Amino acid sequence: NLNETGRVLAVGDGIARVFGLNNIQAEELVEFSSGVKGMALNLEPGQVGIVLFGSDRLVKEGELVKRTGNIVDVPVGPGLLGRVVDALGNPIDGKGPIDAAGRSRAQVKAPGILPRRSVHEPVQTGLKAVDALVPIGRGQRELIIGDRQTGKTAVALDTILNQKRWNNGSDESKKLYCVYVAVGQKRSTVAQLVQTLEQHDAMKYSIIVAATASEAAPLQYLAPFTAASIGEWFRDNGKHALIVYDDLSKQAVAYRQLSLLLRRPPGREAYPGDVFYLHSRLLERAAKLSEKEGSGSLTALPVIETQGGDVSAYIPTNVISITDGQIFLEAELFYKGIRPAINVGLSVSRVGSAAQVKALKQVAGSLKVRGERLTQLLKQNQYSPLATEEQVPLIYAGVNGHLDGIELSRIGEFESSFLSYLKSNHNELLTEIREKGELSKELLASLKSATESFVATF
Amino acid sequence: NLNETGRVLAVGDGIARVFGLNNIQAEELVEFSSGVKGMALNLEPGQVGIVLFGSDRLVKEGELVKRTGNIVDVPVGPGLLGRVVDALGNPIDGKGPIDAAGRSRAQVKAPGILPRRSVHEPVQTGLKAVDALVPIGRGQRELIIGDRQTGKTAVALDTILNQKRWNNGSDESKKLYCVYVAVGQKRSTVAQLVQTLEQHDAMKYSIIVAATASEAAPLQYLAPFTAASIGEWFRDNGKHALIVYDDLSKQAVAYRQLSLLLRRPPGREAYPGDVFYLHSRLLERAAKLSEKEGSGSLTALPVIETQGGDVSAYIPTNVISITDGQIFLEAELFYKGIRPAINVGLSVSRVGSAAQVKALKQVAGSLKLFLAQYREVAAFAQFGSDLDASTKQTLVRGERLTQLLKQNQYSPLATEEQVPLIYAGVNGHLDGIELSRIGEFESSFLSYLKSNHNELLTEIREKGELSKELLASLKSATESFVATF
Amino acid sequence: QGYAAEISARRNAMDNASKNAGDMINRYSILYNRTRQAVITNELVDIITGAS
Amino acid sequence: PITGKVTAVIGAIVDVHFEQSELPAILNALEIKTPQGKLVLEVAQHLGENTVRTIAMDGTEGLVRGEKVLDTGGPISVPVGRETLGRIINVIGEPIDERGPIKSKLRKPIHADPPSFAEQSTSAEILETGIKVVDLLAPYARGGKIGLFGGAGVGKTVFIQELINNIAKAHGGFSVFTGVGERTREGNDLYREMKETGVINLEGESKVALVFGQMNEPPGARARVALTGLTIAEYFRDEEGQDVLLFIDNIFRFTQAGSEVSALLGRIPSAVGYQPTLATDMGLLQERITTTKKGSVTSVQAVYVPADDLTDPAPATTFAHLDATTVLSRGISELGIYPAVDPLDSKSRLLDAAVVGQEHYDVASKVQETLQTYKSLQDIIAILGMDELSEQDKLTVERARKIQRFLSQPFAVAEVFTGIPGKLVRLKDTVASFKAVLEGKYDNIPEHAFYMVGGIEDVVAKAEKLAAE
Ligand SMILES: Nc1ncnc2c1ncn2[C@@H]1O[C@H](COP(=O)(O)OP(=O)(O)OP(=O)(O)O)[C@@H](O)[C@H]1O
Ligand SMILES: Nc1ncnc2c1ncn2[C@@H]1O[C@H](COP(=O)(O)OP(=O)(O)OP(=O)(O)O)[C@@H](O)[C@H]1O
Ligand SMILES: [Mg+2]
Ligand SMILES: [Mg+2]
Repeated sequence: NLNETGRVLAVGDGIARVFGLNNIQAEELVEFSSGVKGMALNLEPGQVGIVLFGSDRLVKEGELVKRTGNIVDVPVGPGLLGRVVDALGNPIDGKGPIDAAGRSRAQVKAPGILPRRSVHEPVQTGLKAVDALVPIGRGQRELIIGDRQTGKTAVALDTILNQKRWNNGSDESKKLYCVYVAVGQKRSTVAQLVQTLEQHDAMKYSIIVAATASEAAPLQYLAPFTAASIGEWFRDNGKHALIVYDDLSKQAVAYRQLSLLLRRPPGREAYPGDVFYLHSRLLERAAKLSEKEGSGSLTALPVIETQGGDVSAYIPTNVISITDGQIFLEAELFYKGIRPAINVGLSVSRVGSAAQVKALKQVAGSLKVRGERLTQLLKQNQYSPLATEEQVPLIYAGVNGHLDGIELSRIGEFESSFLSYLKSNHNELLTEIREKGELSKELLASLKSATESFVATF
Repeated sequence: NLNETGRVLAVGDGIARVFGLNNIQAEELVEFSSGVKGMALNLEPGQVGIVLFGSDRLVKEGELVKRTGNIVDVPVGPGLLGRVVDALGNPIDGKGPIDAAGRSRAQVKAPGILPRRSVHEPVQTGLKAVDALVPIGRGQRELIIGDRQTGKTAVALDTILNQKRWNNGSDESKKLYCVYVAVGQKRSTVAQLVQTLEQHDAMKYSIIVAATASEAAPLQYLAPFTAASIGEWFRDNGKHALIVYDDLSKQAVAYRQLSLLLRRPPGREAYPGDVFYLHSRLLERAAKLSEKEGSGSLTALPVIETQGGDVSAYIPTNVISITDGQIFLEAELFYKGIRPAINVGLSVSRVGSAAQVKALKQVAGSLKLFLAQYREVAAFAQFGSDLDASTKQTLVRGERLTQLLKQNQYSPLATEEQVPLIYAGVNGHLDGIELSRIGEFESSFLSYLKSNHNELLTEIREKGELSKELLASLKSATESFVATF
Repeated sequence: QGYAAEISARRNAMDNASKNAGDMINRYSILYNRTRQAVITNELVDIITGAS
Repeated sequence: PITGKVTAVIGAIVDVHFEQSELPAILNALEIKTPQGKLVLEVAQHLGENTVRTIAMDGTEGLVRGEKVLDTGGPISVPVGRETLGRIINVIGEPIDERGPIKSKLRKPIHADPPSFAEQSTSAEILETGIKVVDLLAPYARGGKIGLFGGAGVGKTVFIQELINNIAKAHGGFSVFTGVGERTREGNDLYREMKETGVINLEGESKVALVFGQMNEPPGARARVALTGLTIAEYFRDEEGQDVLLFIDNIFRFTQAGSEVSALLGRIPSAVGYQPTLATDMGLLQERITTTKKGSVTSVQAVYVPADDLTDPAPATTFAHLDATTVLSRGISELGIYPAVDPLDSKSRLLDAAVVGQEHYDVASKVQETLQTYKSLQDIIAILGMDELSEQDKLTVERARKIQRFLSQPFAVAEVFTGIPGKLVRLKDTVASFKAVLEGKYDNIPEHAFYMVGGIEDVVAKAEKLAAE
């Protein structure tokens, strides 16, 4: 029965040429006898071309291929929370099976113009510099771009860790579930990231999709689209999701591999012409929806590695064109001890103040010897996220001038000694700045009474 | 009979496609009816790709091709001494046939880890700039690199000419037989090179393997490997051989042509993928063997022509990575009258310092440092009196040293004549002599020691190392000369 | 005193100048390598498309 | 066994036809019973018409069309175990030391599948080497990748031999060396040096297994030697439960051999000229070097950098995996501080307060700051003289120079050349000693008492020996 079955004519370079499968759909998933899965990428008369989601050793000429009857799809639902899953949705943590709420295609279009809404509610990263100068909104695409060993992963991991104070609260609309797509990363780094999230309890609300460097290039290619289809469930059912891609440069490399092995002519930087389409249909899915759809949102934080610190490269420029901003982490600052190494100059969030908390826009007065202590204050330890009721005073004391009189090496100790005192004595103001979110001028004066006192007491 | 014979289907540029020849071996030599012969580099399911050692004009569609049953091989032995041979071992010097002591394939495996031995014997070039600062050991691979007309052929040829001090002796262990692989060179240049060799009587211990620019690309590809197979006879019979490839860049070009006409997929710089496996397979057949194998050796001096002196190029990078050192000849020093134009800063021997002659090592150890300091101060020199005395001394020494290391071509000097001069220099005895007269000094000094202190030269070369007492006698003779010079 | 001062200010000035030259070299050493990679890639794209 | 026939020979690529319609799987090993030793071919593609395209591990000269070929029924299998110790193996697993067969009872395939996500180590940890500079300022990761930089004169081979000895004494773990695409003369130098040092002992218990591909071998061989050494290391891991070092020299040659094989197989070259499969080919190797509940394989990799460009695709993909770097410099050797590790250009991701601890991190940071400031004033120190400094800067320089020569260490392997007794220095002792130096508790001891002593307890005795002198 050649209609639903086929036989391999050839196999090589991760691509398999199969006879039959007459009734096969384009982009359909197929199962070889060896259990290895494939995708029907190109259909020709009398032969079908199938990309292999696995090592080509598993396929031999003459072997039977069967239709699974379904486009490339991934399981979706809340049962995935706390799990690690491969690009195709098979569990790899060994904790057991996935209690899927349904299945959703990998390649699905982004929502159009009408369903969307303006991004107006913040993604609180816990990092002074981002929350204060380059805010990230729910529904935005914000690129973290940098060189190797520059803090890229730590920013997104802190954004994930900080949400626990809301994901625990009963208010369903403030919660932000997290997805982390490790493309090209070593299984060891991913296992350590998972243990870090678990020991900070951040795993209750995080999903990890891992297509490691030992994974065949098709799976690295596919993982982001399935991670997006997982976030799109929270989006489409009224819930808020955040997706970190670490990193798209290696997805691009994998797509270059898959293409060049299919004899697809190389373009610039040997990349195929459709790399822009590889990323655009991935990142456009990050959208903030209207109350007609249910007010969901998917926030995309793609990561890019820049060779030699050059942002003029092809893939970086493409993702800068797609995205709504960039956080450029510069190695010169990292070595100098400025961590996180936010280049506030090249960094920009083109939605900007709309998402920022009213408190911080009121306080900061567009922060973009005094400036040196301000920089020292923006420095932040890893895995040490701060709340907005804590960030507001820190920016307050530096913008209004209080900190200029304190020794430079001692600023890091003011931060610790001030917020403790403000907590030990003045929690009322913190509660107001937290609950109301916008400072009344009388609370502006209360904060002045607090700072002009503590600076003197330090 | 389509096993032993075949028919040509197509003839392109230096390439032919043949039906039949089922039983043919890869890399086998075949003869066309017209007498032209070629080698079967591509075996396909129903045709054979044969590269021709001659003009396409001699092959036509429908022509019969007959196999020899012989993989491409070259004659070997001592009968080749004094001959000029093509890449396949046919004599072109016009003299009679070669009394080969056997035959050996071109592509043959280099000797492995176990049978080799540390390079411990000197290849005396007779060029002061080399024996003293970048020494070559018997078993080494040493790249002569530099732009056109910078002295490469001259370095190699002076090394060849010098060995007549030994190849006429009876000690078979010190002789060094020589092979010159002229690849892509003009035929007239090879003719006058042969003449230069015959004038100095060097030919009787030299072999010239010539694949000139007008000869087909396959022969330029093959010639280095057949010269290697010739030297390997000496290596394997307990004898010592030196092979000078002039030059391998043109071999890489020949291989590129050969492969692109065969339509093999190219890589960087239009070169095929495995050019590294061409030059390594050629070079690291050079080796010094263990006693279990007769303790022979084969020494390789490959030449690479670098355009604009850039070593970033693909083939130069590969050869620099394959070899045990490099001798860098710079045009900037050549047209300033320095000859040989050896850049002491970029040149390096990672092996030969163990092989160097002790008499020379003792005296020249500090020449590296003095020259490295001169190479810095040279920029400040033109200013004048403003310079400190601790730098004026450097500027005084390094000038005499650079004028010492230069020498005229076809004049290679014995170690017994080299060590006294490096001694006079490093010990600053030449400082009292005008820089314009150093050549008069050297030529005079040799005559004095030879005429009034011969016992010391005799001892230097009989022992190879300077006793406590010989250094003193050399100081005495050097000073007594410089004073009365 | 003016002669001494101008010599000292001609020794510090050229120091700053040489260090700025070093920084410019360290930038052009990245620009060069990028152009090298681009040139090789494109020469080989041309060769491959000719060979296809 | 299942028999086939050759149909094409194009360089290192050979096509074999299998009429029986029982074809060999990809990456399987076919072998042809040629004179002068049998030749192994590795299946790279299935082209159709029962034809398989393969890459040859040895020169294809002399092959006729119609030559018989046998399927070995699996990938290239190599011997494993104690028997491989003190022996030289080629990619296809044969002895090239000419001391006879490797009579191992087991043979394992080199194309193993790396451990699952569920089997990785959940947290990083340090492989204490016994070398002060590494263990303090750039510690090596257990199961990690370590890149060793530097050429001649910088003592690379002695560093490797000392790592082998220290691991074999402290951790009981054997070692494997793979020479990937390097010079044959240097491998013979390494073999004789190892025989003299004592890491190879033909009449006793050897510590290191040698796998030697080299430039003379076709690109298809160079592309696979590393997997053979990796399989020996993995066998020492999973069966014997050891922590096993895997030296690779050089990795760029693995990448280059992959590019050559890709070019020959017809694949379209990518960026500056490497194979499109670069990242995945590097990963399949590197991600097998990892820690598991049975043990750990830790890799020390020589990393050549083309055109000094740390951004050439090969360096970039290699560095993406490396967990540590160790730079051996001619400049530090000119100062006489063997083993010449630059304490400032070397780095490690595992030098974080979470992994090593604050007791360690504070000492390491303070030491690097001391040396960085000393270097930052290492010119005016000569112009104005050490007396013209501030007294605090003067004290920092006195600490810096003392530390700089305290990072020196005598190696037990080099005893047969240097004549000095060699020592281990444990991690506790190193950290405590450098803390004691940072606190100034041994300021009053002259600099030379820190040169090649070991720990501070020996700085004491050497100060007493100078006092006697
Ligand atoms: N905000 C921070 N403050 C201080 N140190 C940090 C901070 N963020 C990260 N680090 C440290 O710097 C290192 C940076 O690693 P990071 O998480 O940035 O990897 P990456 O840059 O995302 O990925 P790769 O390094 O592979 O390109 C880590 O070892 C971490 O301990
Ligand atoms: N040591 C020397 N002293 C004087 N002249 C020299 C010396 N060495 C080389 N020359 C001269 O420089 C020229 C060098 O040609 P040579 O035989 O070295 O070929 P080459 O430098 O390899 O040039 P090409 O690349 O064209 O072969 C000759 O004219 C020769 O006379
Ligand atoms: Mg990262
Ligand atoms: Mg010449």
